[PDB]
Amino acid sequence: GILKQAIDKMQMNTNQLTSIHADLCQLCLLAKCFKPALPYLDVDMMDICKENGAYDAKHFLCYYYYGGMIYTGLKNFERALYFYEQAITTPAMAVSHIMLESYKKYILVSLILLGKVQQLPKYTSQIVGRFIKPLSNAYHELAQVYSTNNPSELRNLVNKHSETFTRDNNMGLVKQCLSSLYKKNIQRLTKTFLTLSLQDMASRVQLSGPQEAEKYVLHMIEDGEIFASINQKDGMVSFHDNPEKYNNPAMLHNIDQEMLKCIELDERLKAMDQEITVNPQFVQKS
Amino acid sequence: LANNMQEAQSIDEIYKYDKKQQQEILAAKPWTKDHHYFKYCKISALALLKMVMHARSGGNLAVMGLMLGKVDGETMIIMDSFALPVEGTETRVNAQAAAYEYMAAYIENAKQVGRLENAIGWYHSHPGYGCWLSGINVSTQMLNQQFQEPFVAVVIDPTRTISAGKVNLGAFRTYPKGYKPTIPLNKIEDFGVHCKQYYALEVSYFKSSLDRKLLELLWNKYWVNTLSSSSLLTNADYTTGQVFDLSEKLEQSEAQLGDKLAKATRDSCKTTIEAIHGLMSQVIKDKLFNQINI
Amino acid sequence: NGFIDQIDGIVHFETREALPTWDKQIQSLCFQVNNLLEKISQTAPEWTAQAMEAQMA
Amino acid sequence: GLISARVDSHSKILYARDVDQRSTTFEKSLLMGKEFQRRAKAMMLRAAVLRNQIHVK
Amino acid sequence: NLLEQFILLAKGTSGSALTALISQVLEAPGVYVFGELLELANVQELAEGANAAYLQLLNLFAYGTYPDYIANKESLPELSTAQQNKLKHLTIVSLASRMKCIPYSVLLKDLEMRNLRELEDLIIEAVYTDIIQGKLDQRNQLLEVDFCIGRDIRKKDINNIVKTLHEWCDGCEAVLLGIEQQVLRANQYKENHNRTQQQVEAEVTNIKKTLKA
Amino acid sequence: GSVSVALHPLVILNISDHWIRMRSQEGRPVQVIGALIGKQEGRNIEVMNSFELLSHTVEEKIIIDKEYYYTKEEQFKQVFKELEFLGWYTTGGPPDPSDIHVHKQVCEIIESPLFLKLNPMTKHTDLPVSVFESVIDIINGEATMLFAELTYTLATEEAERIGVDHVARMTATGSGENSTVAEHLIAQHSAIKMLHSRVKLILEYVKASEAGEVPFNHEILREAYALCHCLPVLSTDKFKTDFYDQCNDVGLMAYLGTITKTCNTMNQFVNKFNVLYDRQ
Amino acid sequence: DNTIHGRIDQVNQLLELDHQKRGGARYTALDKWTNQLNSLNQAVVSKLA
Repeated sequence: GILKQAIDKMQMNTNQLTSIHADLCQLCLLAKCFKPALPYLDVDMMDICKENGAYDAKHFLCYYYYGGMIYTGLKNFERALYFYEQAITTPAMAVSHIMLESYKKYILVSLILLGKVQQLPKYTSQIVGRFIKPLSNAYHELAQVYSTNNPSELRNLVNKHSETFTRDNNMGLVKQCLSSLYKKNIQRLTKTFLTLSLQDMASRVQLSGPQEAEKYVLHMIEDGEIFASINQKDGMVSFHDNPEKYNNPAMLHNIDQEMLKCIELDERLKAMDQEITVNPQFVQKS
Repeated sequence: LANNMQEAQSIDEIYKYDKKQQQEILAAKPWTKDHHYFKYCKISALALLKMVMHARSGGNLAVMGLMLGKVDGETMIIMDSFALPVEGTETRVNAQAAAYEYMAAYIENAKQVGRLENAIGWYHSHPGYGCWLSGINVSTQMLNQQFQEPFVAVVIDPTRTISAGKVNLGAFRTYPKGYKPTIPLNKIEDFGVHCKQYYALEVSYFKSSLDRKLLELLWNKYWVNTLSSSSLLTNADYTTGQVFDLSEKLEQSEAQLGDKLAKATRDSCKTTIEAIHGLMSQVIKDKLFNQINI
Repeated sequence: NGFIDQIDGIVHFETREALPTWDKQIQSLCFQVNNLLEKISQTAPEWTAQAMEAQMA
Repeated sequence: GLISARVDSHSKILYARDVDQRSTTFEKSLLMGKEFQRRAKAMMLRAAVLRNQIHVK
Repeated sequence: NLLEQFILLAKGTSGSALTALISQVLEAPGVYVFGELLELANVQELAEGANAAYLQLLNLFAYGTYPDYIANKESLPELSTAQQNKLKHLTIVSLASRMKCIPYSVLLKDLEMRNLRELEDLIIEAVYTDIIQGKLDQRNQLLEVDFCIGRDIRKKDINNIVKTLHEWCDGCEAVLLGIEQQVLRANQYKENHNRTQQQVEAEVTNIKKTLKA
Repeated sequence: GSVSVALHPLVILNISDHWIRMRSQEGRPVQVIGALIGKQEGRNIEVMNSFELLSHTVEEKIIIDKEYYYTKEEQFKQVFKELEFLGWYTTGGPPDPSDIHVHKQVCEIIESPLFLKLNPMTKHTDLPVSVFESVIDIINGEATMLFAELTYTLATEEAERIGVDHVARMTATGSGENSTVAEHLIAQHSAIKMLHSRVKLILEYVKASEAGEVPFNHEILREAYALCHCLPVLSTDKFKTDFYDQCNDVGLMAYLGTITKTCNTMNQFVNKFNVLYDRQ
Repeated sequence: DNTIHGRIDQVNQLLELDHQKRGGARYTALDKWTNQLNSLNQAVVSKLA
């Protein structure tokens, strides 16, 4: 709480990244406290205080890395992926272990959230594609095995390279990917079938059991990732994929919220652009 | 009519004539540098009304006349239109002898009263013959443009306008000699064989503050057509076409980027503003009518 | 004008589209208001003249 | 994606699938808006870090 | 209309002839609103005596509906087919006055008829006489009414309608006020933006600075 | 009454353009004077056009130029054949002795001149254009002259109707300093105001009828009942679904259309940042 | 051969005609705009920096 109190009264504007953010994120990560630091991560952080040159680049890389771990502890994979992407794209022509770890966790989170590794923006530093990638090789082949869509082979590959994952403290993320492969396969099944037997689903997803397949489908229905119903008279599962019809005030409210966010973004961009034009750096004769 | 301004408004400076600025812009001659210079023609309400009335009053014959105004920047302003005592057949008009005496005398008399504008163009009516430049209009417009440079050819169709309920006014300017530079072919068809010789212009209309104030009380029974306006239903095809052209403009701007984005943004803003205005009118109607006795 | 659904044995002649009916009913309401005002003016010209004069000021 | 159909393995029937144009359009427009907002919020931080000239020395 | 001749020819009559004329009026096709007739002094004084049943029947025709008629079937004198048809048509008009979408079950209950064909025929023949305009629908079993005539009103209910009209006026006023507020705010926004533009004006002052250096 | 006069919606536009142009030229508002033309059919007078006139000032008196009028009369006959001088117009408020002096002077040209008065600086919703007729009364002694008020009509040609509708529906004449939202909402405000005035008159009439101070009409009251039993127009569920669908569609059209404007502002900002901040 | 606009329901032995596909082409147009905007967004986020 001391650093949380210090941040509001020492830094100027709520959109300003400071070095003490990294320290507070480290304290929250090491103390297994994730709730107090939430309001300090939900707000997008723009502009960095100079700190009279005392703000080293490392303090930046830590803030978007340790905080990323926080978003992997609260099951918020989108913001974790965004934080890891921001950490990776830092322009720096020197190898750092923080960048390597951020790249590995970015690969893992992209494999968990989506069925493939999200393509990094092309404006990132070229050192990532020259030194970072060759050193982080087990994660790339793990991604390849995940993309080939063979749940049986993923377990064997995890067993083969267990020592690398345990050395890098990743026992708890790759297993989530292995578990989510089954959900991805089930969703792809819903992309084709309309009414499927539980035994047939167990055989296709290699879940080895109709009861286990029923339990997985029930869990996914509870989570909301899938739209399905279970008829136990014949042990069948049906898919009713008609969730929204876009005829209710709720979607109007959603569009209103998107409009408000876009308008605020545009106003902030215009204010920054008008602030930029004061400097006489260029535009002399052109 | 209250809670606003009643003095000289922001739509009255268009009616003001500055002699010094016109003399400077006539001496500058910026048209000769870039030949695709003029692209907009702003016509007063009075000029358009007089043109339409004179074209329709001629019946099946063709009529012709002049139009006064000025030029500013990239736009040509046409303020007044006065007819001519021409005797034309169903196809061709001549304006042999009495037309030129009428031109000179009318310009002098108008200058006597206070009309400070000079002649800015000529117009001629096609009685049901579309809106395009014929092989004789092209020649005469080239003749006028060679020496009296600020000029524009306005073509009006009275019969088609009265039959379809929409005015058909086209502003055109001719390229000089030797200036070469499921989609419909009407782009080439609706022009004559000289389609590559002349180019059209964007026609817009304007009116003064007193004009709008007096036209507001023109008639008190269009309120029914405003309450039961049924917007977003009579111009859905217009909005779909605008969206298509906007997508094409966005593609062109994206290709260029890899200043064109400004006009694409303007078109998108215009279409969105029209849609939002329609929705606002519908919401107002719903609040007015269906929210009573619930 | 209309179509036939054979299994249900139903001939559909025509159906409205809601919003155009809304506009038509609004127009009919406005016409009724205008007709009632005209009849009111016709039956008591002096009273309606006085009422309009009072309302204008 | 070669054939748009759904298999019903209860009576073994291949049903045809009709895509709802309005719903798909709305969903993809919302997805595009979300992606654009994320890209903007990333680019603003990129510009801010470029102004400070942050790099590992 | 037609009631003018009836009231003119019944102005100077009284007694059993008055009851006969009342029955003829109730049997006369094309007459559906008996408003001016009830204002006659003879009909008003007909209340006292042994012929009050005719006045009650006239009041029921003017204001009441078919269920009210069947409530006192024995009290009122017997009626022919034309009177019952007119009463049913007036009941349909009264039902359509409240709601513009009348279910078939409600019409069957109030009009006391069994077959759906009979109800459809009655509605069609009521549409023919132009008292109401609308379309039937068998898919959803409902009748949609676009326009209906204004039935007779009592003297003491006028304030009622007045109230409703007042409400409408109020609503209009509210809407107008809101519109004004909106436009004012819009204008303010515009002016605020123009202020920002004038701030860009200050920029050329910095240009003067580069004149010094 | 008197002579039925038919006014076209082209004279008024001529007067308004005249007034606007001379006010802009002189900086300050002035008084404009011209001459009307039209046709005389039996007991009917029709005014269909007008041309400007030249007037001089001698101290306080205003004198209409005659030679210029004669030249204009000879000139205008070439284009318009069945057109004759009918009256003369001016812009002003209440009648003035200067107007009566000008009318008496103009009377030397035509037997029965009209007098069209336009109000460019009106301060009410009353009709700003008024047609006055000056018939020489037989009052002896001093010439007590009061121009009789005329209830003019709005006789209009078909092409005139088309042009008038086109200019009335015009909206691009502004869209400058004044927001287009204001122009869009003004029409709705005026329409709602007129509907509210009509329904207020109906409410006043029914209140008077229920008060008992006016004769009781059994037909108008039932017509009012029929009108008042239908305010909730088409409150079905299908209409609500259609309305929500339209609102959602317009919301999507606004989202796609704000995104592009934000992207354009993005492009401008990045272009400015890549020159004034980029190190070459 | 595109001479009959309809489909065949084999289970119920039915033929369903094509009294559908109303003027929803507007949506299609919007779709185009969508993808265009997406590309342009990238062109602003990776224009130069």
